[PDB]
This record gives sequence, structure tokens and C-alpha cells, in this order.
Amino acid sequence: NLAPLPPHVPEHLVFDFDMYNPSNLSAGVQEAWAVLQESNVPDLVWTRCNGGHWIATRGQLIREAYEDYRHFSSECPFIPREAGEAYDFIPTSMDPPEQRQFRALANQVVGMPVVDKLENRIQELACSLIESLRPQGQCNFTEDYAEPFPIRIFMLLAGLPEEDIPHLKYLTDQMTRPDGSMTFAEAKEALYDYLIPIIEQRRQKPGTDAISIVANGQVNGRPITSDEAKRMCGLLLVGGLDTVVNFLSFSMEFLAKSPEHRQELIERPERIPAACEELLRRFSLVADGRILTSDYEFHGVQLKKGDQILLPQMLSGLDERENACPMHVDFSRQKVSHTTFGHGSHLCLGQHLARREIIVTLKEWLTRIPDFSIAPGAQIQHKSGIVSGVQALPLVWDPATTKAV
Ligand code: HEM
Ligand SMILES: CC1(C)[C@@H]2CC[C@@]1(C)C(=S)C2
Repeated sequence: NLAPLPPHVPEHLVFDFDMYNPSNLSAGVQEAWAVLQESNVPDLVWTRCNGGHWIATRGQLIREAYEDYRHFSSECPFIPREAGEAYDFIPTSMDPPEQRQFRALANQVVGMPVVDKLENRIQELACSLIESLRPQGQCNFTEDYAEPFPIRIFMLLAGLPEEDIPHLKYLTDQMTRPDGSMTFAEAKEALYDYLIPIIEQRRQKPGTDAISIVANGQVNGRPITSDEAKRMCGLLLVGGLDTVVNFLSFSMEFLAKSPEHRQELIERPERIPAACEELLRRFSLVADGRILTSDYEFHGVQLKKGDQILLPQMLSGLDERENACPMHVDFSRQKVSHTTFGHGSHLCLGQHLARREIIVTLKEWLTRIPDFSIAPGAQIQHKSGIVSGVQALPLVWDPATTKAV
């Protein structure tokens, strides 16, 4: 289902990439995207899929576009347009200067100082989940760790019942990796139905949780509105539920396949932080975009007002112009160049949280379960979307090679 080419699009710029179902998905999600970076592909292409939109393919262009909010607006950041249109998260669907006030508040809730305070729980949960798995000699890493670990921490931060996970996780998934079961607006609405009563409750009787702080916050000298609080919280939920979860699975799949990388981390732990960056580069997984505010000629291509453009954060670090041998995992790269957590004014506020969760997992897993692999005859399937993911990750190990702590 290709959309008819608009008049302004030169036929030579056409490359029919489906962000939701790329062609070489079997080879892995990052590799399926990386087709965009082959020599036969222009830097800036138009795809007829998902209603027609531009895609910048090179880290240089992606960064420029991300910097330029005047031309590339966040108003409609999701493809397809109906999703971008329904999209009303804060701060994400706002441009500076307006964005700034909302960002400052979101920052109060997820930033460094929160990470620092939660550090002990993160460590406690990771150790507990791992120890609980260790003697089994097998899990479903996606269901058994990648989900619970980051989610439970978010749940704790947000002061929401663990019981809500399944319902919430379903709705968030619908947003990044649409099933066809529900449209964006429907999904958005169901999440909002969820949050409304809670926000209400927390404006009346505040707690110390993230929702309480957002609901009762100050933006541009006045109080946040209920609707504004709803729209921030909605974003927080998607970030909490859908990011760290998927990343861990890519990373753990790689480690399961690469003894020499595991060993490296076991023997030279000083390297963890560097490896975490390298994994964030190689297993980058986010792709959103912007909307043209006006007619604009960008690197010799004429963009029309209202045109959406995908600026895949995933792609920058995979670009050979940015990193030599991109598909190769090297913990000792002199410079790890990525835009995994975004670029420009929308840089990921939850990054500090994400990094802490990753580093803990690496350290803690490797400590107890140094030797593991993918289950014999399991085929690992990746899934593409706004946030890419791994369907299931069956791991096996010999308990006798594990270490209790
Ligand atoms: C592996 C982990 C994650 C990755 C790769 C990631 C990636 C991103 C990207 C690419 C953006 C910018 C999007 C844009 O420019 O359209 C961003 C923004 C954002 N993310 Fe993260 N994210 C992660 C984890 C999280 C977590 C754990 C949270 C906390 C709930 C979260 C909260 C946010 C917020 C609040 C923003 C918006 C900042 C603003 O618009 O000013 N992220 N994320
Ligand atoms: C990856 C996303 C595009 C999705 C919606 C905003 C975003 C930056 C976070 S955090 C979740």
C-alpha cells in the first residue's frame, strides 16, 4: 500500500521503506534499517509507505534537522500523520521556547537527582530478579527480566499499582509498534482514561511520587493545568514502559552470542560505561520525525510545508561516515558517536535513568551468570516501529557455571 507520489517529489528520490515492516527484518532490526545507508540510496529519500514521508539517512542530516526546530517542528512527530496528529504529549509535541518550561518540570521528576535517590532500589531489584532466575538454567529474558526490571522501577517512581502493568504495557505498545488492533487516538484515549482520575486524586491529595509532582507543578509562574499534567504523564508512561525494556533485549541477545564480549566485561569492569555507550550506538532503537512548518530547501531537496520527515535517531551511529565498521561491536572505540537519546532541544531526560538500569544489569547479570546462550532452535524475531523491539529471548545456561551472591 503505496501512496501516490506528490508532485514535488523527484522520482529518483523514491525509496519505499516501511518503518513498520522493513524488508530484511529477519537479519535483525538495525540491519533492516541500515539498508537506507547503502550506496544506492540518496541521503534524503521519500517513501510512499505509511502515507508518504521523507527520511533523512545520515547522521549529519538527522542532527541538522533536529537542531532546526524553526523548520522541523515537533508538532506532528509520529508517522503516519493521523498518529502524529493525535499526538499531544508534553514536552515532545512542543517547540522552544514553550517546550522549556515543561522540560524543566519533567526533569524534576526523572533527572539525575532522582536516579541518585533510586540507585539502591534499582540495584536491589536487579539482584533479586537475577538470583531468582539463576538456578533455573533458562528464562524468557524479555518476559522474565527486560520487562519487570525497568517497569517495576517506573511503577515505583510513579506510585502506580504493579497490577496495572499488563493493561498499560498493551496500550504503550500500540503506540510505538501498532498492531492494527487499535488506532493511535483510541490507544491514546484509553491511556488518558487511565490517568485522569489519578491526576485528579493527586491534585487533591499530593504524594511524593512523580505523578503528584507533575500534577502540582509550576510552569511559567502559574500552576500546570490538569490536561497539561495528563499530557506529560502520558509521555512518562511510554518512556518508562517502552524504552529500556526493548533495549535490554537487544543487548542481552548480543551478549548471549558473544562470549568474548562477556569476558571482556568480566575481566575489565572499568569498561562497562564505555560498553554501555557502544551498545547504545549499535542497538539504537528509536525512530520519530518532524513536520515542515514551511517550504524549505534542505541539502538541495525541496521540502513542502506539511511534509513529514522521519529522522531516525537509530541511524546516526550506524552511519559509516560517523563510525568506522558500524555493525561491529567494539568496546574500545576512540569515539562512540550516536544520537540514541535524540539531539537538539528534545534530548532524552530519562537518559540518566536508562544508563543506570543498563549498567546495573550488565554488572549484575555477568556477576551471577557469566555464561549463557540462546536456546537451541529458538529463532529471535525483532519488531520495528517508533521503538523497535525483540519478540522473545529464550536463554539457557548451566546452573553449575553460575555464582550465587
Ligand atoms: C533506552 C532508553 C531510551 C531511549 C533510547 C530514549 C530515546 C529518546 C529520544 C530519541 C528522545 C527524543 C525524541 C524527539 O526528539 O522526538 C527522548 C525524549 C524523552 N525521553 Fe527518552 N529514551 C529512553 C528512555 C527514557 C526513559 C526511561 C524515560 C523516563 C520516563 C524517557 C523520557 C523522555 C522524555 C521526558 C523525553 C522528552 C524530552 C523533551 O521533549 O524535552 N526516556 N527519548
Ligand atoms: C521514543 C519516543 C519517540 C516515545 C514517545 C517520545 C519518545 C522520545 C519516548 S521516550 C517514547
